[PDB]
Amino acid sequence: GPLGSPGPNSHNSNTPGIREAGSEDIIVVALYDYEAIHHEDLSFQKGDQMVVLEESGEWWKARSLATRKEGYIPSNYVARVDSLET
Amino acid sequence: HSKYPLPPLPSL
Repeated sequence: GPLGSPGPNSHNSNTPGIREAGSEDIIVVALYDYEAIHHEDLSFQKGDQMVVLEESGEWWKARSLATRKEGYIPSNYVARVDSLET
Repeated sequence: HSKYPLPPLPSL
C-alpha cells in the first residue's frame, strides 16, 4: 500500500481573524529602539507598533502590538500610525 | 505619566 496525506470526508473555508476599526485604539509605532532606562516602562524596538492605552503626559501606557508586552513608554520615541508620512 | 522630562533621543 503506497503513502499519502490525511483526507477527511468533508471540506470548508472562511476568512481568518482579520481586524477592524481604529478610533479608540491608538496604534503608534516606535521611532527608535528603547530599553527601559528607569522602572515601570516597556522596552520596545524601532518599528514596534504599540496600542497606546493611556495618554495624559509625556509618557503613555502602551502594548507592543507585535508581541503583547505592556508598559509605559516615551511619547518622543513614538508616533501614531495615522500621523506617518507613508 | 510625566515621570521624567522624556528620554534622550538617538544620534539619528
